[PDB]
Amino acid sequence: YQPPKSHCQPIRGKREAILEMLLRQQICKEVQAEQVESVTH
Amino acid sequence: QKMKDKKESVYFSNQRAPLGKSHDQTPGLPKGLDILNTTFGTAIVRETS
Amino acid sequence: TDWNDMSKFFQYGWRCNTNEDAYSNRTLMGNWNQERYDLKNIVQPKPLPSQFGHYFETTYDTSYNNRRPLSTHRFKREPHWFPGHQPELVPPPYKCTEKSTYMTSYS
Amino acid sequence: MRECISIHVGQAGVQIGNACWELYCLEHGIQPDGQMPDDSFNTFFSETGAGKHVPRAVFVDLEPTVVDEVRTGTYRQLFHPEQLITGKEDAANNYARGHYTIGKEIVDLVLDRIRKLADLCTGLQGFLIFHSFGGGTGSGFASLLMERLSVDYGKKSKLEFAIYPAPQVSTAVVEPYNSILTTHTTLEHSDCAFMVDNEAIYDICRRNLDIERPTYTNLNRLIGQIVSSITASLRFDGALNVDLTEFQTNLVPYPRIHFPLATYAPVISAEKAYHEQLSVAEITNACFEPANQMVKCDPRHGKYMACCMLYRGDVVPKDVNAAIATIKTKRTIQFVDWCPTGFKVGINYQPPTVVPGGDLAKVQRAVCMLSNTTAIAEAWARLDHKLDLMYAKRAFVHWYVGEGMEEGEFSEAREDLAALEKDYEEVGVDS
Amino acid sequence: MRECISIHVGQAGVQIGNACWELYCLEHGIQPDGQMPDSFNTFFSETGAGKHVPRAVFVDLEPTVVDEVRTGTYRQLFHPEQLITGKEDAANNYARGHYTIGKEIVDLVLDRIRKLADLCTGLQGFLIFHSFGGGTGSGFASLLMERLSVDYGKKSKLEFAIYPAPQVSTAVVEPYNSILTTHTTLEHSDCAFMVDNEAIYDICRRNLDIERPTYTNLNRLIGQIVSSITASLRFDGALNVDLTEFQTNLVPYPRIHFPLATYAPVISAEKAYHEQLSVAEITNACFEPANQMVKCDPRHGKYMACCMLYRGDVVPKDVNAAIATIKTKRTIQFVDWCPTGFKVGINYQPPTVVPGGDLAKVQRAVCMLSNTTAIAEAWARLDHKLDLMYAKRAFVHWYVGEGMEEGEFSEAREDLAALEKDYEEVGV
Amino acid sequence: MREIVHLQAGQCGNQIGAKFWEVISDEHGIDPTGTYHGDSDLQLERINVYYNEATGGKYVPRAVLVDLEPGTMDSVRSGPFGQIFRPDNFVFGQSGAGNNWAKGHYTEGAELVDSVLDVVRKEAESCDCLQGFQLTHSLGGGTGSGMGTLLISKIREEYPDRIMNTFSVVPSPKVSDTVVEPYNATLSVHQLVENTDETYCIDNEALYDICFRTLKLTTPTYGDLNHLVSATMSGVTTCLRFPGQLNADLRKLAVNMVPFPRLHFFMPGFAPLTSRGSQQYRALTVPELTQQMFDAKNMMAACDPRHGRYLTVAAVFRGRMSMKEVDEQMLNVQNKNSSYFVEWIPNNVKTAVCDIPPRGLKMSATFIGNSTAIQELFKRISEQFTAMFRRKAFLHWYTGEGMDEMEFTEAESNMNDLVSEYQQYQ
Amino acid sequence: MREIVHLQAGQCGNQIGAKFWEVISDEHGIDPTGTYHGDSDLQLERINVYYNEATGGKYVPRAVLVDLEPGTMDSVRSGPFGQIFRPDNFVFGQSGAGNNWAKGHYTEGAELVDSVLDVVRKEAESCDCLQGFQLTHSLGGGTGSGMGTLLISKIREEYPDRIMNTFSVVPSPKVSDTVVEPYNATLSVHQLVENTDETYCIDNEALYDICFRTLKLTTPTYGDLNHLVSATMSGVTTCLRFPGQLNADLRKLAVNMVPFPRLHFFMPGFAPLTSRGSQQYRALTVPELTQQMFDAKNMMAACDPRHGRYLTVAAVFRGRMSMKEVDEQMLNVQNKNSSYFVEWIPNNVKTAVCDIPPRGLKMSATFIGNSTAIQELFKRISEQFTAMFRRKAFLHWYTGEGMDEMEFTEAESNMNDLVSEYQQYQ
Ligand SMILES: Nc1nc2c(ncn2[C@@H]2O[C@H](COP(=O)(O)OP(=O)(O)OP(=O)(O)O)[C@@H](O)[C@H]2O)c(=O)[nH]1
Ligand SMILES: Nc1nc2c(ncn2[C@@H]2O[C@H](COP(=O)(O)OP(=O)(O)OP(=O)(O)O)[C@@H](O)[C@H]2O)c(=O)[nH]1
Ligand SMILES: Nc1nc2c(ncn2[C@@H]2O[C@H](COP(=O)(O)OP(=O)(O)O)[C@@H](O)[C@H]2O)c(=O)[nH]1
Ligand SMILES: Nc1nc2c(ncn2[C@@H]2O[C@H](COP(=O)(O)OP(=O)(O)O)[C@@H](O)[C@H]2O)c(=O)[nH]1
Ligand SMILES: [Mg+2]
Ligand SMILES: [Mg+2]
Repeated sequence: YQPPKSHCQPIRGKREAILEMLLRQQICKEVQAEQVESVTH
Repeated sequence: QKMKDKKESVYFSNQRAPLGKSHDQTPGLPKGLDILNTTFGTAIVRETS
Repeated sequence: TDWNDMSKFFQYGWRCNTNEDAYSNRTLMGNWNQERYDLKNIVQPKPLPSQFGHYFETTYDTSYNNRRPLSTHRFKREPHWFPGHQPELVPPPYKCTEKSTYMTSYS
Repeated sequence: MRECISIHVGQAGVQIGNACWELYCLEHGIQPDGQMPDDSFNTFFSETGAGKHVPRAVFVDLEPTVVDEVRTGTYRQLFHPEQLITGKEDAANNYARGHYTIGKEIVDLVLDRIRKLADLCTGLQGFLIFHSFGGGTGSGFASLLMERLSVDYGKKSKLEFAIYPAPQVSTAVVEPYNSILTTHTTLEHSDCAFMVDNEAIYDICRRNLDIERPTYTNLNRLIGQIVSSITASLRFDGALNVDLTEFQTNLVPYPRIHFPLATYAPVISAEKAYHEQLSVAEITNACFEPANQMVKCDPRHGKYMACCMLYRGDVVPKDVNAAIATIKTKRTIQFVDWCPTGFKVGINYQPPTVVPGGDLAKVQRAVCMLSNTTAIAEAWARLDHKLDLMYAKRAFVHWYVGEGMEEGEFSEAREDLAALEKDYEEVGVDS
Repeated sequence: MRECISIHVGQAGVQIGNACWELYCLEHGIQPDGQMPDSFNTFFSETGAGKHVPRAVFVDLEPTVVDEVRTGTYRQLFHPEQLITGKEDAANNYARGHYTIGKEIVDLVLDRIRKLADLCTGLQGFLIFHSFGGGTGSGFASLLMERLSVDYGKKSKLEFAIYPAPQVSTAVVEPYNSILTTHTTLEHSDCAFMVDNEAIYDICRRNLDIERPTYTNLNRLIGQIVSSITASLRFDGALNVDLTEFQTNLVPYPRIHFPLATYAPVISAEKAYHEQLSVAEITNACFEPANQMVKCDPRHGKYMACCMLYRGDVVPKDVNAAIATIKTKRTIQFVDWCPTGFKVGINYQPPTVVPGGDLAKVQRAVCMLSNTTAIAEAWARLDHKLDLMYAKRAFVHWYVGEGMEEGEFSEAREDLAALEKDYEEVGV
Repeated sequence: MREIVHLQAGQCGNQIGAKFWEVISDEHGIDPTGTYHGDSDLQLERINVYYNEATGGKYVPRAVLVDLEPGTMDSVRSGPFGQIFRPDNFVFGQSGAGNNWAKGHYTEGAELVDSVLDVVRKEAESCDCLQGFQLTHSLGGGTGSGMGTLLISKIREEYPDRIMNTFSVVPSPKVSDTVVEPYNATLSVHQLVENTDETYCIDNEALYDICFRTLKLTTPTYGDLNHLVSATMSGVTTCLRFPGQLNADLRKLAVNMVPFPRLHFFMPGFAPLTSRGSQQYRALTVPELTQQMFDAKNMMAACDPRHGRYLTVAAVFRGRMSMKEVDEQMLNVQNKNSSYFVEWIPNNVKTAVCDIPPRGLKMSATFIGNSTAIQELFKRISEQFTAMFRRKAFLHWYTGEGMDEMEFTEAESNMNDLVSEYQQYQ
Repeated sequence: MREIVHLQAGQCGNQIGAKFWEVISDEHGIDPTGTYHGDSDLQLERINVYYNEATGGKYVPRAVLVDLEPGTMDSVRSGPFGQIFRPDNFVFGQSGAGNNWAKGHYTEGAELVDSVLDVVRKEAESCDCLQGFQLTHSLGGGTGSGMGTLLISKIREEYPDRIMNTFSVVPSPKVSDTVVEPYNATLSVHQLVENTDETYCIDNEALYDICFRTLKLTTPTYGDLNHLVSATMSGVTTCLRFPGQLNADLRKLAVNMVPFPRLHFFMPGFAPLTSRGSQQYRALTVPELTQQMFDAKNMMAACDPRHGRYLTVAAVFRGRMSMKEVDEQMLNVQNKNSSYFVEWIPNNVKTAVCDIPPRGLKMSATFIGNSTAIQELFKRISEQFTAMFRRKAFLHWYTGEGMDEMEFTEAESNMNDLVSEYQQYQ
């Protein structure tokens, strides 16, 4: 029972990950954003 | 290299025996005849109805 | 086909003792014709013949097949009604709703 | 609205079907994807609400690797996938394999497809069968398919387009067995059998065209040409139309004698046609030249009994009749005494369509000969003499018996075809 | 949520729980410190700032096995009061851990269970891991279950108990404790999955390529099985199966709640990736007697109910087809009053591979819970083991000298005989 | 124009009706948010049948989302069409019924009925002229079989003069999910007979055989079958929303379909089902639709009408078709198999033609059929009930929730009386 | 859909199989790591026959690798292409059959035949449609000649309708490697003539002759002979795994090829073999492949066809070519040689033109011949047996194992019956 060795290899490109984050900022910031006179005058 | 190999052997029996074609008929047929659009044989002029 | 109640689980469909449907595509086992008709498979691009391909060409290829690069385009999504419906083929890009018999006849 | 349904069985069926359907898609304005960028296409094509045309043909072959390239090629979007019927393993040059185990497995599928193709047509006139005599499934599966169609439909006409075994050259060893076993069950079921071979078309391609070492496509294109010229009187207007029913009943005198030959007249390249005069009197005696016929036999020893002219292009009748009146004058071409003047003539107003990459030249006149001839009896004599050589030593019999067959059916087939020899030599004697 | 409080008692319990909580930390994103670099609420509870502590309790009467785990890799993960350690062990004596050394530490464990349960909102069950051949996991576990069924009533509890192996064994007084705690656990357990150690030794030597294994190589298998049971309480699936679904479709009678556990794909990395591991060819590996985890054979008895738990990319069509072709086998026998006899569950999460383990990463997994009358032959062995050795009254003086009267041996033996005659009237 | 209130019970019901609302909004031209993005005026003509009007010109379905398991309310909103449902119409408990009709009907399915009834009474009073109700549920669970039947009983007490519809998912004969399926199935069919007007029997195995032999799909999912069920449910309310030459609502179908008040178990079907490779090659004509609509391997129940006789038959058509060849085809399918129809009736086929087809197809049709072969569905449930009840197996779960042994016997007696009632016409 | 399960027994057959899966994998574009890297999609369209696709896109083969001594099975999991096999198909034995038919049949083959039959059945029942088996082995040594013969006998029992292909290694006439070869040869060919369908004989003397006077090499290795054997053995299943204009599978090459069930001993050939120094002076044409195929020095059987007469001839042509050359060459090879064919078969030869050539060649061919002259090969072994057995030379290691003296005489009688029933057709 040793501290586990997370052999984290990327399954995706760096450019696509940057693009995903870049889309996610704007999409999250907008999805959090969707959610004088009387009648006889 | 295979098309080069075929081109070095054009002065060969490839002249008068290709795989699928017959023989290059351009030296036997005059100039640019447009073989697809050519109706060989005589035709009748259809005068005298 | 339906010889008895247990007639299936041996023919096709209900079957778990063959090597079919474990091969991937471009392998031609079992259902492969209906998979190339799928809309996912149509938009997959076709590579050009790139070296040593003059070995692997047949008489059907040099006699009837037309060798030309094919452009790949997406289809505009349309409603599906039954499973396997592919209305995004056929000519009209947008299928307008039909009109009533009164609207066509009385005008 | 006279329509035809084609049945292509086997490798020889599917390849010939590819050639002839390419020719049909090019004769009309049909692209290989099925779109047409006139109503003459009804005989071979249907219509669909998407502006799409589907051929009226079925392809059947238990060996899958002949229809698989059809499915993978550029003609994929033209054919109906449910009209392309494949199996899982071949018949392997055995009548019994294609007639008794997987012969009966797929019959209820092919007959369903034929029935569905028949409900979508109003005036159906006949069935065209494409199969090989010496194959495994063209001899097995087609020979029981036509016997089932003869009981399912009846008053239609069954015409088969058979690749008869060549005299000297041949592919398989057990070809006489399959041939003699498929000609036993077709004699009392099929109506007529226009048959060709492969050696004679080889000689024609070597001589009349300049092409040495041809492939199967260079023969299948000629086969598609003659098959189109037979049906050319259906979809195109002419002076004398010949229907599908009529060349079922003026070539065959007796139902045991329904084996004519085949011949295409202006088989020629661009070079030799470019010098040649192509008059009607010059191409109609090319049909009677023994060099130009798709069955190797010498008709001078034989006796002609019936003939069928099929003309297309710019052809006026009296060139034809002043040409046949010349035919009757020479002593070499000699008919049979019980038949008087026995020609059937048909004129069409459409010249043949050349295929790009093809070898024939676009010409103005064409003649398709279908002639019953007594000289075809020599081919059957050689074939059953070959079986009598093979059957004496019990060669390859064990491959047949252990496959649902019976030793007595070899005898019943050979005693059937020994009567064809004494049939053909009694219709040639002086009456 | 869909939470579950785990109770580990004994050396076997804590050594199983080490591997179990390693797999629980690694299945989610939980580090050994307890930090994430919300489906973890089943096993972990968030604190205010950033830490996820487990919902378990680790009980033992000796400190040479709990002080192992608070001086190791996961010493910061566990709450340092959830690790309850005693001063003196029961020393392979049911009487000691049930009446003498256990009557006065059980109040502390009850308080810790209550303090874990006030943080609880949607409590679903209790997972109890121990062994039948000891003094702590046999006596103190029995006392804990007796008190828990009174303090909580209808709340379900599950049992993962190491049954004594038929041929090999560790202790000598094993049959006495393993019959006494079986008699006690009979009325206070809703389900009890028996596991042997000889059968998992055979599985490790035969299915995996790893031979001369350790207790770790079995505890990883047990942790994988217990992860597949509670997989539907955390992850989405086509067919969710909860713990109320568990005993409703498994036990037909309240006295018959002893199912057999099986894990189908058990293959090392050298042989795993040359196979076409579809659900079809691995769902009939559950019925192989070599893969069974109790050293018995289900072909000696009648199948009564089977629960199939699935992981990964399982399509319901293919499991349905394979199951309906399982019934067309004449080797497997089902009881007559269960015409269908199957319960299925499909989870979308693939099984989580542990680095340094023996298993290989796969896309599909099956956990099988088959209730069979073949477990009656497991009672015959230790029944004969007791009455062959109780007649000379061997090893009795520690039991009768430590808070235990003499009638309990006869009462437990009578209860086991009634169980053996209970499993024989079902098969007819 | 006739309003319809929709009801969903259980996980199977909740995943069937989500796809049903998807296809309903899909043929009415409604985006998942709720706005109208259509092309014609007919799509917005009778949208009050299934929708309300909210602020901003958006539409909300008239549906109630009921299940005991709280986990499946997440799977509806997070689906492809989850935004359109109103969050106040989601009702849910703590724990599932656990495949137990007993606690789905008495213990934990009888204190949440008050909230569901409040929602329905709240919502069915917001419409002009309510036609009736629909229910999608399963017979082999605990929520849709227990709570659903109690819901049907309470609504039938509250609203006796309306119609009640049910698209039941009956236990399949050979493939199965639960070991306790006959216990819930018998005791739900016993409650269905006196409380419903129209019942549809859906078998999962029949849907799989459809997806195998007709659509030629090699690996269908559960949405792959929910799509077929949803296509069928939309085709029986077509004349309620689109105009036509011969309209027919649900009450008129019920009047001309079931002859005696207990024989209301039908077998549904859908006509234009083709493979992917043969839908560019097959022309949708009425002789093509009616040939495979009366084919015995089309209907979504595991009952073969060649074993039985057709009491009455319904066929609701959509599209621009002739009114002579539909009746010609109905007499064509009624006269030649003279032994498959009851003789003491004049006319069995019911023909209704709606003008507007589904957007993209040419023509479509829906099948509804009363057959005496529906009794075979109940023989396999009764046999598995009596094979298990005689050994008192799996019984303490039902007994311990507050039920007696005589309810099982009396429910079995009602099942056998239902079976013997259908045998008079065979 | 016509797949083959491949069997390897003995060290010789195991090395031959290793070279076989070298050649098939570099023909179908399989990496040593198991993936695909080929240059066309026509190679992968018929990967059925030899490869199983596991999870992850790895194409493991249908190889059954069995041997009685592990000293060669570590070398068989070879460098380049030994890791593509699945590890569960390796079936080992402890004590190798040290040149003993009896040890390979009775006391060391029998306990391993039951552990190899289960994996053979597991692979065979997991096929869509099995076509047959190939068993590469030898008749000289112990484990091949005994254990593979026992495997053939057991397989022919449960699959009587399949194809039993064997690629045998008959002992050479000139220089042999062991001495007790005649005993194993005759007791293996006893059960080879009755349980198989097609048998190919491969001598090492003829292979050395080929590697000397055709390829012009001085000191060839065993891998060269194995590559020639694998090249001809890959050439008979081409038309069933690559499209062409005239196709022929293994049953095709049996129906046309054996006239009687017990005359099925073939003798193969390989046409386009040329040296390095003569590489650029020889045009690749049909009249050259046809000339080389019928050359007596081009063949891998010790017997030359000048002594006998061909019963039937097979010739699987490969590459893009024309039919007329094949036809006229086959006609002229019979007309110009009229004294070397049987008169009671009209067409002895059989042609089949595939379209895909081997790797790097443009046009190729594969000869399969059934000559009468193969009776001399068995005559030599019968002569050696009659010279050896009469002094009871090495019967000590056979009779002390579980065999009698009577078993040898039946094998000798079957040899004499095979030889005597070949001279009638001369
Ligand atoms: N003229 C011509 N003959 C062909 C063609 N294709 C095949 N053949 C003939 O077919 C014979 C071989 O038998 P087939 O009919 O092809 O075999 P089969 O019955 O289809 O059974 P399979 O082996 O599965 O193909 C050869 O002798 C050829 O003469 C073709 O395209 N044109
Ligand atoms: N499978 C498995 N079994 C274990 C493990 N640890 C202990 N056991 C079993 O536990 C049995 C005896 O229990 P103990 O290890 O003595 O623990 P206990 O129940 O607390 O008993 P005491 O230590 O005397 O208090 C032995 O027969 C072992 O087979 C383990 O890590 N894995
Ligand atoms: N057609 C269809 N059937 C389903 C679906 N989901 C579940 N089922 C069926 O529903 C049955 C079980 O329903 P269940 O989960 O018990 O409903 P519950 O009462 O809410 O628990 C199973 O036999 C499944 O076959 C679905 O999406 N479509
Ligand atoms: N062509 C060839 N022959 C071999 C090879 N290995 C062994 N042999 C031959 O096989 C004979 C020995 O028999 P063998 O099959 O190896 O014995 P067994 O495997 O124990 O049955 C020798 O005469 C060798 O000539 C090889 O790689 N290639
Ligand atoms: Mg074929
Ligand atoms: Mg301890």
